[PDB]
Amino acid sequence: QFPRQCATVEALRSGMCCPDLSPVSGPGTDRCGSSSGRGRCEAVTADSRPHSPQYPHDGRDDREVWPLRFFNRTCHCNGNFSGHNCGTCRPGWRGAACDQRVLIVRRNLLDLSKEEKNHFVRALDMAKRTTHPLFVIATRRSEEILGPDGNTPQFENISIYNYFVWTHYYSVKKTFLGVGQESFGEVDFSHEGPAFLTWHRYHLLRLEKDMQEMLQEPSFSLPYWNFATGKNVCDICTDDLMGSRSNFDSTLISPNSVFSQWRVVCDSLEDYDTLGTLCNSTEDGPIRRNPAGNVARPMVQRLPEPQDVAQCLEVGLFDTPPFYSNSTNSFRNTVEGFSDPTGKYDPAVSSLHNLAHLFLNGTGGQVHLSPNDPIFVLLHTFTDAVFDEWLRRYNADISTFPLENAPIGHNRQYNMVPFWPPVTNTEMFVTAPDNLGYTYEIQWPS
Ligand SMILES: *[C@@H]1O[C@H](CO)[C@@H](O[C@@H]2O[C@H](CO)[C@@H](O[C@H]3O[C@H](CO[C@H]4O[C@H](CO)[C@@H](O)[C@H](O)[C@@H]4O)[C@@H](O)[C@H](O[C@H]4O[C@H](CO)[C@@H](O)[C@H](O)[C@@H]4O)[C@@H]3O)[C@H](O)[C@H]2NC(C)=O)[C@H](O)[C@H]1NC(C)=O
Ligand SMILES: *[C@@H]1O[C@H](CO[C@@H]2O[C@@H](C)[C@@H](O)[C@@H](O)[C@@H]2O)[C@@H](O[C@@H]2O[C@H](CO)[C@@H](O)[C@H](O)[C@H]2NC(C)=O)[C@H](O)[C@H]1NC(C)=O
Ligand SMILES: *[C@@H]1O[C@H](CO)[C@@H](O[C@@H]2O[C@H](CO)[C@@H](O)[C@H](O)[C@H]2NC(C)=O)[C@H](O)[C@H]1NC(C)=O
Ligand SMILES: *[C@@H]1O[C@H](CO)[C@@H](O[C@@H]2O[C@H](CO)[C@@H](O)[C@H](O)[C@H]2NC(C)=O)[C@H](O)[C@H]1NC(C)=O
Ligand SMILES: *[C@@H]1O[C@H](CO)[C@@H](O)[C@H](O)[C@H]1NC(C)=O
Ligand SMILES: O=c1cc(CO)occ1O
Ligand SMILES: [Zn+2]
Repeated sequence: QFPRQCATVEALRSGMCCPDLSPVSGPGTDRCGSSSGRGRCEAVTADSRPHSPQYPHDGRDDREVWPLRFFNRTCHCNGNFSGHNCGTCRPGWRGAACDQRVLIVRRNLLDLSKEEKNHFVRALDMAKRTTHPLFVIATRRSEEILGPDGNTPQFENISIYNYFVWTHYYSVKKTFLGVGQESFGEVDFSHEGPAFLTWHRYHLLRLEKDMQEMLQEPSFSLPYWNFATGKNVCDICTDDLMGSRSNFDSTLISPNSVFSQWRVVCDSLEDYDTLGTLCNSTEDGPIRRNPAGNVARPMVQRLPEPQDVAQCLEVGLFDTPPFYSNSTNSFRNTVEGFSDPTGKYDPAVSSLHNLAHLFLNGTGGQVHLSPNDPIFVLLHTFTDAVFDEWLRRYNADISTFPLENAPIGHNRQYNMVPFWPPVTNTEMFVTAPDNLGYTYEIQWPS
């Protein structure tokens, strides 16, 4: 979403988000660290290429041509500075000059020490309770964003973790068209298309970046969850990590885990999609989780088996036409889990990433809420581990990532919605260690 600095009446009608870094000649003096050699407020490049015929409503919703319905110039940082005001570094660099390289390691959560496990859990929990220093979320569309008075912007403060949740909600939210008009849903800016892996890779990056600063711990790393063991049960649903089932309500988490205290954001879509609002920062319900508890749907009562991961890494084309959730022989679609581990599609298969989400039979299984269950974070580091391995074996062959006629949101150089500063899918399409400053301690089947 947007820097608080740009969440103003001033900045919203400038069409400009170029906040100051260190201004010692007053406001306006250091927009993008430009006094130093660091960045320069210039106009945003958006992808303009056409999307799939699937999306009818070009011109009705703020996510299109991101971020151009909000901002027309952003900071473009020079070299390896990064950030909204070019104040930090691009992934894989630190130091005052962004000249010292770094490489953190994401390990399996069950290999972590006793204290490491506790500190991760306590870190997630602190991220849930701590107000994001930088981003605030819009609670209304841009049409209503400056308030009734046309002068009180309708943005709320949001916690670090809940921001993570919000950005996911806002990329899947239905397009609202008008009251009484039933909103449009064949629309997904982060799933069922090639951007699924890059959207969720940046998603993790930003949360990791955020938790790193929160903790004052530059080398904190998001551990992963190996869910491709095929077990009957959730081997990370224990009070020492993520919480086991509550003995008083088998659909809630143990009162002996902090996550039993967590309360969700964005669990009122019938409000959002009938009045044209957005998920705001107010929490309500607790997390629901019921691993393997889906009596009605036996094909989602067991996690994927180790060779499934082995096979979906045999699919050598990243994606295939129509670049949608019914793509065949498409690596993205089969890891995302609409194809079976071989590559073949069937309206009935739910494997890998998808089945992991469905297996929890609860909050983590529901698209608009699923980051509320922090298992999400580990589910996806692992999915990002499969992705990062695929790019190692196929030397990052981006040729099959389409540049046009993907579902909207999914063209190769679309800015991933609603990440800020704008970042195109292709900048996440790289081998993470040499480029994004992280790697996975992991060993693959065969
Ligand atoms: C992966 O998923 C895709 C979508 O989920 C699948 O694509 C879908 O295929 C079907 C049929 O092949 C398409 O359905 C309609 O297609 C035509 C064209 O409609 C378009 O033009 C119309 C006028 O020009 C407009 O009114 C629409 O806005 C639309 O853009 C329709 O005429 C068909 O109507 C026929 O079918 C109904 C019943 O289905 C009959 O009762 C009617 O009388 C009529 O004869 C279909 O409604 C669908 O459009 C298409 N997907 C998209 C995104 O448009 C895709 O096939 C799948 N991949 C596979 C299966 O491999
Ligand atoms: C660059 O942006 C400015 C700001 O316009 C705002 O940008 C978006 C957030 C969008 O929601 C607009 O409605 C905002 O007002 C553009 O300048 C305005 O252009 C409109 C016509 O489109 C005009 O009525 C206003 O008077 C203009 N106001 C100012 C201060 O210039 C500008 O045209 C954009 N340049 C582009 C898109 O190339
Ligand atoms: C934040 O979001 C919640 C959920 O939509 C809003 O609360 C609901 O408001 C509608 C009408 O405003 C009521 O009918 C519901 O009963 C409310 N539900 C809950 C759980 O609160 C709330 O209005 C939003 N906040 C702001 C400032 O708009
Ligand atoms: C979790 O699984 C249960 C079933 O185990 C789901 O509840 C069932 O939903 C189906 C389809 O909506 C109904 O036909 C059944 O009658 C329901 N059965 C029971 C026992 O509730 C529930 O919707 C699932 N929830 C999630 C988030 O996956
Ligand atoms: C958010 O909280 C800050 C304190 O960090 C407060 O100063 C500010 O008024 C709030 N801003 C918004 C946009 O809600
Ligand atoms: O991506 C997701 C997929 C499913 C089920 O397919 O639930 C929640 C999600 O976030
Ligand atoms: Zn998702």
